[PDB]
Amino acid sequence: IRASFDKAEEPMLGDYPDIDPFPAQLKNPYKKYDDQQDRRNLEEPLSVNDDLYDMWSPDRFTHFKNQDALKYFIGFLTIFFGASYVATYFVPEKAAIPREFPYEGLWKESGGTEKSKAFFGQRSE
Amino acid sequence: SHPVPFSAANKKLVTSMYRQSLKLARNWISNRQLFRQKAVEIRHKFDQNAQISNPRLLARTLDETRAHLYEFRHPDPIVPPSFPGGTKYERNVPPRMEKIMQHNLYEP
Amino acid sequence: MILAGLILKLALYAILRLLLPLLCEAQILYTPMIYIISLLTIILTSLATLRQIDLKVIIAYSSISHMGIAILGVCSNTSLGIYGSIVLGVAHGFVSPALFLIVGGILYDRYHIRIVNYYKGLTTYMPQLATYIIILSFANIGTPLTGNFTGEFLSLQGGFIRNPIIGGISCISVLLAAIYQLKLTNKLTGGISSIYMHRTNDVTIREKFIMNILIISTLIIGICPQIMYNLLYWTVNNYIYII
Amino acid sequence: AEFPPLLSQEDMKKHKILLAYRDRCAALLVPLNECRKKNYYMPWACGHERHEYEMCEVADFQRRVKAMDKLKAEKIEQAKAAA
Amino acid sequence: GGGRYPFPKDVISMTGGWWANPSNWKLNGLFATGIAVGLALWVSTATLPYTRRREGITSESDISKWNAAAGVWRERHGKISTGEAA
Amino acid sequence: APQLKDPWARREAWRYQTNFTRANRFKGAAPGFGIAVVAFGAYLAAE
Amino acid sequence: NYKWNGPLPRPHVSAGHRIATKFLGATMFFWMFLRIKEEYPAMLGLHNFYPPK
Amino acid sequence: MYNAISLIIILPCISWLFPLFFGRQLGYVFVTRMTSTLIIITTLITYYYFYQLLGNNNPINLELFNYLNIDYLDINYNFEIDALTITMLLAITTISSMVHIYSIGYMETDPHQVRFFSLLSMFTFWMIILVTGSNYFVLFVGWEFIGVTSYLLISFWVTRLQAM
Amino acid sequence: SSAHVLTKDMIQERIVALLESFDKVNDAKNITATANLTSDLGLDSLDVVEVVMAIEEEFGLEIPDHDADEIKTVQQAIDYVSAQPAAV
Amino acid sequence: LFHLLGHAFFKALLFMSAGSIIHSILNESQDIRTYGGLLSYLPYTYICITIASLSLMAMPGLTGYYTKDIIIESTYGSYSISNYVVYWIAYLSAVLTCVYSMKILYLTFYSNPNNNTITYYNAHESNIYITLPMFILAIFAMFAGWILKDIYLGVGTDFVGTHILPNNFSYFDTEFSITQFYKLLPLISAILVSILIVVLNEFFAIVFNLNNKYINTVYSIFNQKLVSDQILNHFIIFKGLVTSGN
Ligand SMILES: CCCCCCCCCCCCCCCCCC(=O)OC[C@H](COP(=O)(O)OCCN)OC(=O)CCCCCCCCCCCCCCCCC
Ligand SMILES: CCCCCCCCCCCC(=O)OC[C@H](COP(=O)(O)OCC[N+](C)(C)C)OC(=O)CCCCCCCCCCC
Repeated sequence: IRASFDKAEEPMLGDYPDIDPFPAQLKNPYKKYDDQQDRRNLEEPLSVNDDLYDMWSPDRFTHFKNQDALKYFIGFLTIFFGASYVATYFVPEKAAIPREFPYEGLWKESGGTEKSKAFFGQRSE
Repeated sequence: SHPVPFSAANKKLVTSMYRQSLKLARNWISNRQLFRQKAVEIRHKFDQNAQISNPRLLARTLDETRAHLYEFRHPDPIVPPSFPGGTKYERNVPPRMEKIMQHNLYEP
Repeated sequence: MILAGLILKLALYAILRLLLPLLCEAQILYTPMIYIISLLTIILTSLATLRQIDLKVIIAYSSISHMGIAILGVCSNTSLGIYGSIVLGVAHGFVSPALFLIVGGILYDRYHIRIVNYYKGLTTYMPQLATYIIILSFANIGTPLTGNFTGEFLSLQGGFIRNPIIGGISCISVLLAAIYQLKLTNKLTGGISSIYMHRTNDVTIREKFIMNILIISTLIIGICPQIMYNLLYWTVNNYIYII
Repeated sequence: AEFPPLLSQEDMKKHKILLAYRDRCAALLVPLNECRKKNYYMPWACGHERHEYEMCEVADFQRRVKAMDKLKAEKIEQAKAAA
Repeated sequence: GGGRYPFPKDVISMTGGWWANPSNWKLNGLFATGIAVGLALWVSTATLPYTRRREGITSESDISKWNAAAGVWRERHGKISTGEAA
Repeated sequence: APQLKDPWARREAWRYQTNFTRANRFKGAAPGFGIAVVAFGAYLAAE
Repeated sequence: NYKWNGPLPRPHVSAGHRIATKFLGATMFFWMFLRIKEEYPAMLGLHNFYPPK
Repeated sequence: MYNAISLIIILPCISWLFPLFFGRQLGYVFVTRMTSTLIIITTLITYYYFYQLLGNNNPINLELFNYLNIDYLDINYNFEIDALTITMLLAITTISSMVHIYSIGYMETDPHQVRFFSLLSMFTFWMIILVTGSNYFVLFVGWEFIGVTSYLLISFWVTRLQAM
Repeated sequence: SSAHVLTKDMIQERIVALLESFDKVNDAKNITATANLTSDLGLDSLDVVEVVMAIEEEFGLEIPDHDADEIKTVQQAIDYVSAQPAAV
Repeated sequence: LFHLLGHAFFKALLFMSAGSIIHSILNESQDIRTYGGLLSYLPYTYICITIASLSLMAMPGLTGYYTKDIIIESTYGSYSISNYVVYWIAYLSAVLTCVYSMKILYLTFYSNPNNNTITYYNAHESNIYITLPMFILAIFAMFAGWILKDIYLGVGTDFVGTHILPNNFSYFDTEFSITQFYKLLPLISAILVSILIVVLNEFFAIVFNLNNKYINTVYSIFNQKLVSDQILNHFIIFKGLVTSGN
C-alpha cells in the first residue's frame, strides 16, 4: 500500500517506476532470495522510499493496526493514572504525627543563622 | 469467482487453512490434552463441511474460516530456533570461502 | 580531507580573528540570530543525514552539525566555549579525514561505489576495517576520552550560559549524531557479507598508519585536553565582551 | 522517665550523628554504632544495644501516636462545636 | 573440534579469528602473564603516593581558621546568609 | 455426548506414562526437605 | 534402545548432581526453618508497638 | 606495594586490553582463564576492602592527573571507593566473576570467545570506573563506555540482523 | 555435550513409528519407504496434513505449504527431513 | 541499594539457570510452551532456579524477603498520605512475580512433556563451569541478605551516610506503624497465589485456555509489551524518518 509520503512523490518520479511498496519484513521468509537476509532478488525494482521499506528499516507490527494500538496504550496509561488519582480520596488517616527534633528543628545543624529558620528548620518539637 | 469444490486449488487452500488452525491451536493452548481436543474438534468441523457442493455457500464458508483465523491470530507464534523467525537463525553463518580479489597494482 | 579538516576551520579562525575583536557590539547584539542559525544547522542537517544513501555524503553532512556546535561555542562570550570550539575544530580535523579515508580511499578504491545498499557485513573479511569504523564512529558522535566530547561539552556549556533554552535544546546533538552515524556503522559492520561485493584485501599498513595517527591524536587530546591550554589561555579571554 | 538524657549539640557533633537520628533517643545510638564498628556490623553481635535503641524509639512512636489521638479528638470537638 | 566449519585462513584479526588456539600458547601466555604482573605492580607502586584517606588529613583547627576567614570576608563584603532577606 | 477419540493417542500416550505421571512429575520437587526436617529437629533438640 | 513412541526410561543423572541438589535444597529449607523460628513474631506482626488504648 | 583501589581499577583494564592486543597469539583457552583469574583477584580485593571499610569507614581516594582546568572548571581523574561504591562493586565484581566462569562452558564451540571475554571485562572495567569516580565526568565516561560495550555485546553475533 | 547426529535410517524409523501410531492408516505392513500416503496408506485430504504436522513436531521443523503439498511419499518425507540441517 | 545488591545475585542465578535449560534442549529453544517435564532430567538447575525465584518472590529467610518486603512496607510508613496507593501497586506486582515465576517453574519442570522424545533422551545437566557459579550465587541468594541486613536496613547504621532530611526519614515509623494485615498480606498472598497457579495449571488448565476473543485480545496487548514497541516504532521513529526525508 502506498502511504502519504509515497504518493506525495508522484509528481517527481518522472521516468522512474511508481512501485507499490511492500516491506521486506512481511515478505515470505521461506522463499529463496539471492539476498536471503535482506529478502531481495537482484534486479528487483526499489521504491523511491526503499530506505523505509527495507529490512534495516524499523520493525512493523502486524497483530494490531496502529491506531487501535494507540488507543490501547493511552487507555492503559489513563486507567493507571486516573485510578491512582481516584484512590487518593480513599486513603486512611495516619496514626502518628511525624517525627520531631529537639533544638527548634535543628536549624543550626541544617545551616541556619536565626533568620533562616523558615528555610532550613525542621519540625517543631 | 469460481471456487471449484473438488479441485486441486481448493485442496491447497483448505489444507493450508487446516494447518493454520492447528498451529494456532498449538500456539494458544499450553496444555497438551486441550490442544488435542481442539485439533479433533477442528477436524470435526472440517469433516462436516467436506461434503459441500454449491460454490456460493462454499465461498461463504471459506470467507468465514478466513475471518476465524484472523480473529484467533497469535502475536508470539512458536517457531523453531534455527528457522527464519527464530532465536538462533542467522547466528554464526559459515563465511563464503572466497579468494582475495586485488584492486591495486602495488598494495597487498 | 583538506576541506573538512582545515578549510572549514578557517571560518572558525575567521570569526575569532576578524569578527569578535572588531565589531564587538554588533556581535553582542546579533548573536541570538547566530544561535537560531546554529540550532537549525544542527538538527535539520542531522535529520537530513538520516536519509542519505551515499557514505561520503553522510560523513560530509556529519561535519556540518559539529561545526554548528562549534559556532554555538565561539559565539557564546564564554572562555569555556571558545576553548571547546577550538578543541572541536582540532578533533574534527583529526577524525573526519579518517572517516573520509575509510569511505573514499579504502572502500572506494576497492569497489568504486559509495551506495549504502551495496555495503553490508564488512566484518567477516575486513575485520580491522570494522574495528576502525567502530572506533571512529564512536569518536565522531562524541564519546568521552576523545577531543570531540570535550569540545562538544564545553561548546554546549557556553551556549547554555549564553542562552539556556537554545543551548539546552541543542544537546539533542548527542542523540542525533549517534543515530546517523550508528545507522551506517551497524549496516556496514553488521550482517552477512554483501552478495554484490567480492572479497578484497583488508586495510594496508599505509591506511592503518594514517588512521592510527589520527586516532592517537584525538585520544591524546581527549584524555588530557589541557595540553592545548599553553597556547590558548590568552585566546580564551581576548575575545570576551563583559563589563 | 523512659527517655535517656538528651545529648548536647557539641557531643552530637563529636559523634557525627546524622541529623535524622539527632533526636531525643540519640544517646543510645552512640554505643550501638561503636559496637557495630567493633563487630563489623554483623547481625549476631549488638543485640542488646540495638534493642535498647529500638525500644527508646518505640516509646517516641507511642508518644506521637498519643499526640495524633489528641489532635483527632480536638478536631471532632471543634466539629460538633461548629454545627 | 565439535560444531566447526571452514573459514578463510588469510583473514587476520587482532583478536583470534575462528577458534584461535596456536601451538605455542603456553610460552606466549607466560610472556603475557609476566607483562601483566609487571604492569600491575608498576601501576600500584607508582599510584601509592597519589592515594589518601578521606578523614584525618586536615586538622580541624585549619578548618576552624578557614571558616573564620570566610566569615571575615563575608562581612567585609557586607553579605548575609541564605534566607535572611525575609 | 460431546466426545471424540484422538487418532494420535497412541503417539501422545508417553506424555503421561512413567517419569511423566502426576506422581513422578512432583517427586523431585522439594529434594532435600526430609534431611532439613531431621537436621532442624536435631538442632532444636540441641538447644 | 530408543522407543520412539514408547515409555521413555528414567534419566541417568550423575551422582554429583544428585548430591548437590539435595545439599542446596536441604540448606534452603533448613535456613528458612531457622529464620522463621527466630523471627516469626516480626514477620507475622505479633509485636504490637502501638500503645495500650 | 599494595593498592586495593588501583589494583581494582587496573586489573580489569588488563583483562580487557591484553586479549585485544594478544588474542591471535594466546588463543581462547588462555584468554578465558586469564580474564577469569584477573576478575577473581579483583573480587577478592573488593571483599577485603569491604571488610576493612566496615571496620573503619575512612574511604581511600585516588587523585590522578588533570583533565581540564580552564575558567572556574577544574575536572580531575579522581576516584574513590566509599560505602555505596563498594556495595556496587561487590555486585559488579561478583557477577562478572561468575559470568566469566559461566561463559567458559556456555560459549564453548563459539569461534569468537576471545572478543567475548574481552568485552565482558570491558564492561566490568568501565562499570568500576563509573562507580569509583569522584565527579560526574568520570561517571559519564563509564556511562558512555558501558553503552558502547552493551552495543558490541548485543551485536556479538554480527551475522544476525535482529541482534544488530 | 549435545552429542547427537541424525541419519536416514533414524529418520525412517521415527517416521514409520509415527505412521504406525496413526489410527487412520489402512493397517501396518503397508508402511515402507516406497509407500504412498493417498493410495497405499489410505489417507484423506487432511490426514496428510496431520502427518506433516506430526513430522514438524517430531524433527523440530517448519514446513511451508509449497514444501508440504509436495510430500506424497514416505521416502519424500525422509529425503526432505534429511535435507534440513536443523532436523534435530 | 540493598535490593540492588540482592537482585544482582539472584537474577544472575536466574539467567544462568535459563542458559543451562536452553542448552539442555537439542534445538536451543527459549519458549516455555516447548519444555514440558524437565524436573527429573534437570534437578540441579531446578533447585537453583527455584532458590532464585523464591528469593525473588520474597519468601522468608531469603534475601528477597529482607530486601523487598521493607519497600512495600515503607510505602505505608511514608509520611506522605498519597503513598498508600503505591502499597497496592507494589503488592500487585509482587503477587504477579509469584505468577510469572510459577509459570516458568510449571511449564518448564512440572508440566507434561511438549517436546519430541529425542529431546528428553538427550537432556542433560551441563558442565562444572556452569554449575559452580550457580552454586555460589545460590549460597549468596540464600544468606547475603541476612548477613548485610544490619549494615543497610538497620536502625541507625551510618554506613552509607546519605544526608537524608530529618523531615523525610520514615523508617522508624515504617517498622512500627505497620499493622498485621499490611505486613502479612504480601507474604500470604505469595504463598497462596503460587499454590493456586500450580493447582490451576495442573488440574483446571482450561482457566488459562478458554479461547475467548476478549481475553485473547488483552493477552495479545500484554504479550506485545503493552503495545509499547509499536507506538515507539510507528509514531516516533517512522515519523521521524519521514520528516527527515521531507
Ligand atoms: C521528529 C523530529 C524529532 C526531533 C527531536 C528528536 C526526538 C528524538 C529522536 C527521534 C528522531 C527519529 C529517529 C529515527 C531513527 C531510526 C533509525 C533506525 O533505523 O534505527 C531503528 C532503531 C530500532 O530498530 P528496531 O526496528 O526496533 O529492531 C528491533 C529488533 N531488535 O530505532 C532506534 O534505535 C530508536 C532510537 C531513538 C529513540 C528515541 C526515543 C524517544 C522516546 C521518548 C519517550 C518519552 C520519555 C519521556 C521524556 C520526557 C522529556 C521531557
Ligand atoms: C579505547 C581505544 C581503542 C581500544 C583498542 C581497540 C582495538 C583493539 C583491536 C580489536 C580487534 C577486534 O576486536 O577484532 C575485530 C572483530 C573481529 O572479531 P573476532 O573476535 O576476532 O572473530 C573474527 C570473526 N569475524 C571476522 C567474522 C568478525 O570484528 C568485530 O566483530 C567488530 C567489533 C569491533 C570490536 C571493537 C573492540 C573494542 C574497542 C571499542 C573501543 C571504542
